[PDB]
Amino acid sequence: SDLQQVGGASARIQDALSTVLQYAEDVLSGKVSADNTVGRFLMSLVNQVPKIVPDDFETMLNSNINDLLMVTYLANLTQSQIALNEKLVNL
Amino acid sequence: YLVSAMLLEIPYMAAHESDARRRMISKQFHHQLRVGERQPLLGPPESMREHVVAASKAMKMGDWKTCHSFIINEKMNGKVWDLFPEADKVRTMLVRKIQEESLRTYLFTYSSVYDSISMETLSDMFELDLPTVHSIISKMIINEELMASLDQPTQTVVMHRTEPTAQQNLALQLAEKLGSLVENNERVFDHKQGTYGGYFRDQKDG
Amino acid sequence: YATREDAPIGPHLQSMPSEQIRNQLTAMSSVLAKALEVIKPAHILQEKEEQHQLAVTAYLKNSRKEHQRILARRQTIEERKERLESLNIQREKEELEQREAELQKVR
Amino acid sequence: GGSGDSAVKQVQIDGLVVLKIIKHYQEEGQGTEVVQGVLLGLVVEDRLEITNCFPFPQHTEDDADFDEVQYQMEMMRSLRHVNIDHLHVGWYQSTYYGSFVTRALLDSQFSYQHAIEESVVLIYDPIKTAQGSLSLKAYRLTPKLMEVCKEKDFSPEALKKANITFEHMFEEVPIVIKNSHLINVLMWELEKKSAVADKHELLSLASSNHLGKNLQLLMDRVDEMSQDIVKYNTYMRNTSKQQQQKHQYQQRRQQENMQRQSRGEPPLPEEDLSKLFKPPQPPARMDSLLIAGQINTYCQNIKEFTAQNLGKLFMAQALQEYNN
Amino acid sequence: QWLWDIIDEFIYQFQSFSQYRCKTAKKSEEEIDFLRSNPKIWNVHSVLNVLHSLVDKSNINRQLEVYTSGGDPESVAGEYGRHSLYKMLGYFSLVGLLRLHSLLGDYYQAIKVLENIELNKKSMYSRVPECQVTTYYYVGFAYLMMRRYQDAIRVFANILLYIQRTKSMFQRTTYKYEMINKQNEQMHALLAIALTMYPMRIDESIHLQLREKYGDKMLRMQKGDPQVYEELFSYSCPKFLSPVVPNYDSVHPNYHKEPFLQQLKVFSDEVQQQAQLSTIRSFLKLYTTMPVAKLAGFLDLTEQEFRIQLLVFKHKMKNLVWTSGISALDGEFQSASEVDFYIDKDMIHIADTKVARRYGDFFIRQIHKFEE
Amino acid sequence: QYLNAIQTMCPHILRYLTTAVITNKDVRKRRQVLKDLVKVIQQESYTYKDPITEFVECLYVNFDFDGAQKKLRECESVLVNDFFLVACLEDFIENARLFIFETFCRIHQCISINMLADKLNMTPEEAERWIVNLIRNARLDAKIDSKLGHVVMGNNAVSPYQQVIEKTKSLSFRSQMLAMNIEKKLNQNSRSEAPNWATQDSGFY
Amino acid sequence: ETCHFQAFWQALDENMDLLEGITGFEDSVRKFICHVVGITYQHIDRWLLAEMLGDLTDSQLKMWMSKYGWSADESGQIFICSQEESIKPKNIVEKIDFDSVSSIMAS
Repeated sequence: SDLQQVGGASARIQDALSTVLQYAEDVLSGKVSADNTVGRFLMSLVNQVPKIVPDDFETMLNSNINDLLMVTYLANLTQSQIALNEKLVNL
Repeated sequence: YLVSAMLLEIPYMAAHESDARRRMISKQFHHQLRVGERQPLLGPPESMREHVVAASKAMKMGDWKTCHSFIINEKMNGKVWDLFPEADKVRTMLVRKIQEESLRTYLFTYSSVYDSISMETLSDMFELDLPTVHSIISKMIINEELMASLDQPTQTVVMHRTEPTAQQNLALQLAEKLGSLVENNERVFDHKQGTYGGYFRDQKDG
Repeated sequence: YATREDAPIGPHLQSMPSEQIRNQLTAMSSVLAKALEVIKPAHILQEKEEQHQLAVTAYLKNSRKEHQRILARRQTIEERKERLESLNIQREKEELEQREAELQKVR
Repeated sequence: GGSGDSAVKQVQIDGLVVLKIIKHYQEEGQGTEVVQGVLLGLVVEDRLEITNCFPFPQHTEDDADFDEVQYQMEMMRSLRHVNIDHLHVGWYQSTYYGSFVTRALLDSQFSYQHAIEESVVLIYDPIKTAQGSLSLKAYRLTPKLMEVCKEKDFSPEALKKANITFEHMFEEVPIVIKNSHLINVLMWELEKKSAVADKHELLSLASSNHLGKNLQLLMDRVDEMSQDIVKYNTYMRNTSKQQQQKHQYQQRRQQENMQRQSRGEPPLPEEDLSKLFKPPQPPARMDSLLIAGQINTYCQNIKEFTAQNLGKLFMAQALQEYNN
Repeated sequence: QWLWDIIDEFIYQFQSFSQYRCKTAKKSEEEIDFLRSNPKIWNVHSVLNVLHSLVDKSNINRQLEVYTSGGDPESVAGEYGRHSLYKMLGYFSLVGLLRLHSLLGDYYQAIKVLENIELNKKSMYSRVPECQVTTYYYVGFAYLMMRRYQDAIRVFANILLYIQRTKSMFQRTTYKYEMINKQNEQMHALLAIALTMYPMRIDESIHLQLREKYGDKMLRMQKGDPQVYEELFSYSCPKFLSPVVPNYDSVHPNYHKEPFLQQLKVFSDEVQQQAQLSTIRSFLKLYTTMPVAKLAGFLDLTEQEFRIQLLVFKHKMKNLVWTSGISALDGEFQSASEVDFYIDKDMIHIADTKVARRYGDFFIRQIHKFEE
Repeated sequence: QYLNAIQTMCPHILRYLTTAVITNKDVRKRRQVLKDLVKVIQQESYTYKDPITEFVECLYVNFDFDGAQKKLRECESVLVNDFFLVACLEDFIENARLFIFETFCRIHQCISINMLADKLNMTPEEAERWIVNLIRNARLDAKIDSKLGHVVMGNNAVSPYQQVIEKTKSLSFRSQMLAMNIEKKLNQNSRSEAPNWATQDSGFY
Repeated sequence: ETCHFQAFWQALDENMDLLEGITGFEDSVRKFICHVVGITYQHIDRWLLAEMLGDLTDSQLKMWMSKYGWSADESGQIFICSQEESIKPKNIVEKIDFDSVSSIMAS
């Protein structure tokens, strides 16, 4: 959870820096600094996270979460039955 | 006896590899297989028992052609098959039964990898007649042994991608074991509630 | 996505995987892939870290003062901890004698 | 006062300890649980402070075999000469499969805890549990079992110490929340090795990326937990089965035989009547599952609760990240 | 004589207490405060309210269903017995909701229902599961009467589930434990007949022991037999009204079957054409937009010659159970096939399962309390 | 006793038994009885064979639909020339066609209406109406694509979750009964620890 | 209730002056006819909508035409509702319940 909440912090300090790299051009001139340096970093970044953008992706992504959630659910189902057999023996 | 056990137990062991309740059909075949699997060096088979154990390993891999060469060699012919008054009828029947049940062990073992299969390629791969192949697959589907649908215009078998993952199989085996633990806790609860049962049943039913 | 495609426990070929999405991919990518962009180019980071440097200098500066006291205090802890804590675990193990010879006196 | 029960405080494990643990990280004892070292410390403010460890190696070829204590004696003198003293107040086995307190680890602990009651037993759990939660699992043994000391035998003192009903979901202490005061030097290295030599910092941090993408982490966790836990579940069920049958199902038959006698013969015994109930081994409450096994129900719920969590995080991140 | 020695001594003791109810609740603070202190259970004080809900209703139902003329029972109770207790200021406890839901029960048997609005509005105090399950009992029945089949069927599901986290324990559903089982079973069975090609929520509500028998009932009802119209309606009547006691069955007194003419024949009109709505939907809607092949295939299926196939077809689309359009030039029938949803059970279970863990972990820590 | 007499002395009576099962008016009785009929026909297939028994064997043992359809045409000649079966001809052919079709629809996900029209000796439009009636009567989840001339059967894949729910439904009810019985037993034990002294004080007023 | 509107206006006896004596009753039932027309028709024929409302003339139908904004279409039906506007499905779309489920599974 600390790796999570410094996660979006990176994206926030990214939002700070990409502003400054845009703003360099906005004021007078600049942005060599992101012409094809950070411009190539960011194309790579969006080719990683998220993936490409159809809606077949979105449904497969959902079906994967529905599977992961069903597995995470089944882990709590097993916690419940780890309990119930542990309990009747104690009775 | 061992060939009759091989043809019954290997399709059953392939289909039920995932199940916790392994019902051994032959205790003697399971003993002989465990003796052959305990030899650290397995040579080419010389004994009639080693040939049927080598054929049983090939038949779990779905290769009927190495199964056939271990069961129908010159050594096994002169030792077993030439003792029959009709050697060639029992040979052709046994080849056909190795093809028919190796198609089943192949389907049970490799279903997980196939999205669709044509009956034409199964006819060519197993050297079996298309009506026989269709009748076997139809019977596996009717027995709930194979999670597949049969497309009649294309003669393709389309698998249902409903096969449980190794984690889903461990969860299914755990659900069966939890059901068995509940069934046994209920039995123990009845034996406890039955008391101590000795003092409260002697005043209702003259 | 499964390891059925990948060959599950061993390649036999040159590593050329295409990109696939698995649990904690988009999570930990968004953590670090965005981090790197703010590390490698940046006019905002290095100043902050040069002032983090200054808070790091400050802590060693506070430390060298405390180190000089820990040179007195932990010296007095270290030497005594050889005696006292040994004498304590002595009495832990010597109690088993006191358990034994006392209980013998009962009967 | 967060301090522990009746001889000891909490524990604090100084960072230079845990550095020395991750040096013998998870090898020299991978598939075998090997006690990888003793935790040497001292009593500090509201806690112990493990300030140094030295590792205990063994004959690890592919099985573990205990060796001469010529190692430990010479090495605890080696500590004593430059540093403090032999002050072993615990121990750490990392080791094998996300945090699990085995019956053997409970027994080795029982010998350790009764001898020196200033103790915890650490279980240092790195990336193997998918890292994951409770990387440092402390756990000391209930002083109740150090008062109903040895031994939990199968029929007497299984039942009797089950009826005393000492804890087996027993409390585990927190380990860090504070300045250890050897933060000092390693603080000074942070400014050096960040920005202007962030090679080895970024190397460690980008380990995260490949904790997600590749081969079957949560999958393999849930796989090993599909096998580990069903093993334990089946064991309790067939253990409970046979004992509950000796408890009730056998009483059922023999008391219905006691019917036939008519519960008394006046001229002579009553041999048959006497020789009903003649002991089977469990009369009630087989203890080593009820205590030590149940410490691992707790650990199996923990592994499940661990493997779940990082899943929960992805199920937020995945949906959300693509939602833009 | 022993019959009406018991009956008359209930009412006369309730008419006694009715004055004490009105006297204590409104104004005498110190008498209420004195009653808070002395016992270890305020359960004795509260039970007597809705204890007299169902016992008084029994005794008044007897007097109702014995005297059918020169009505003494129904205006005495309606004016004095009910409204005096409820309309004026509530007692400060759950007693305010108890007297409310006692009144809601009394109001339910009478077929005058429209103030279900303001009874919910005066349920200001928090919905304890005790009061909440008994609210949804009647509120679902109110929706069943409103011809809101899709709403009422959900409301019956939760109250039959037995993971509304009931624990009872000390006699707050006593001697009618399985009435809550069989009435929710029965009234849900009627709603399934009307609509269902939607839920796919009947899995949660009713267990497979009963789903199997009630499943085939609906099919046998709508498709091929009016037999199920009889046996369903037999079981439905004691549960629809809830007449707590039927009077002594004998031919020498009449007196009882005369109220049961109205009571029963009132519910005849309900299930009559609402059932015949079902068979129209029963035939699965095979092709969503029907050309000449399927429209004639369905008009061969509706009724035969000649006279008046189209009329009857277009009468029945109106009701609620079709949405469609006619085209003139094409001659085409285009229609709406709507479906429900697969899994809604798992995510509702994720807390329910954790209650099996919870009260597991808790109850053994109450045993771990005692034998330690 | 009568089944043993048929199997031992008069296996030719299986013709009349098979015809009586196929021509039965109750569709539920017909489906239930057919499973036991098929076992008896298969046991006697070495002693007795005719087009009527072989029709059932082809359809329910061999799943040979083309053999079963050929045997159905041969059955018409047998039924017309049998003294006892002549009155059952129409009822037999109609119900036998329904059985071929119901079995075909359970195995095949996609069925050509044209192949069906040829097998029924009907026009494609009459075959389509006959399929709609069969789907209604059998409660099959099927979609007719009249433009493509195909009947697509719905995948009644019983979800693995639904099989788990059915197997665990008895376990959940047993667990809930066990929990209620434990809770009743605990509440009976806790009520026995209430000390009897508290009932004495109410005697003074 | 069974919505046999054709049979309703046939069934009427016109010698019962009480049914004339209820003010706005003759139009109220017509307004309920057209109310359910809007819920379950996408179009209706000009002759058809007339007959349901008691065999209306061309001029009488102008009121009912104008009432819900309905108007003529080519050859020659009266528009009632758009096809997508009538149906209103609320079917399969859920499994978006992530937020609550993770809020309860938070600890």
